Amino acid sequence: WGAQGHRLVAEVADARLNPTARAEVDRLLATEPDATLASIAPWADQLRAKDPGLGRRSAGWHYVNIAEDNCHYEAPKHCRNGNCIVEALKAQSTILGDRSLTDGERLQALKFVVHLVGDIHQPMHAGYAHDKGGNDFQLQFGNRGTNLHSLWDSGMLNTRKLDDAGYLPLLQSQRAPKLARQSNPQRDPQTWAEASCRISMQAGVYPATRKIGDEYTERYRPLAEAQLRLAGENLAQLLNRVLGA
Ligand SMILES: [Zn+2]
Ligand SMILES: [Zn+2]
Ligand SMILES: [Zn+2]
Repeated sequence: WGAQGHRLVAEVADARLNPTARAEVDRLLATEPDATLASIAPWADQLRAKDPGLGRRSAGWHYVNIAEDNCHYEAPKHCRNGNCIVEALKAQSTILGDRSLTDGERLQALKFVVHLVGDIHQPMHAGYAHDKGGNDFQLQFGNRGTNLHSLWDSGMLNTRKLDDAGYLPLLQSQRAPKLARQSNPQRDPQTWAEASCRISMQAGVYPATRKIGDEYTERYRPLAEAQLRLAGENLAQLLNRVLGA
């Protein structure tokens, strides 16, 4: 997602934390002046942008391209050296839960968990390796040149013309998604990546033309918005497992 998608995932999650995970999240956030679950949600993208070390080391952690293998994940093939979102989210979930670590270490792991639960629910972050998750599929959206990756990260969300305070209750108005009956932080990432991959491969998500507009938005923006709600609810369920147990 773009920044707004990441914030909205965190805002949906923040309201669903159990009292224990509430207190532990607040304790870790207070070690960074003015940090909220929403405000840190885009951080992993700004790091990858600007940081010559962790930014370069974590750039592959935002995605996993499994569409050519029909959305069947294999860690050795699709996540060499743990360099994809499935293994990165598993490892950062373990680090975040490790109460023997410093507040600094666990807050950084929280920033990755908040961001990556967002990104693992963005269909184009689990798509084709060969076109870089739709980045190479250039297309005209209304009168504006963009690409299929950007369309799903922010282009369709931007058409609502809502700030976070307007967009949040819209997402909360949806019927509740069915989650796993129990969080398994080591197994659920593969499930989520595969599900996001299957959406990238659904009929029409890759359009038959390179000029699209209102028809595409009206069909697929509701799916993007369902994915933000699902991501937010899965993030709360994970944080309640890792920090609220
Ligand atoms: Zn993102
Ligand atoms: Zn993206
Ligand atoms: Zn990202």
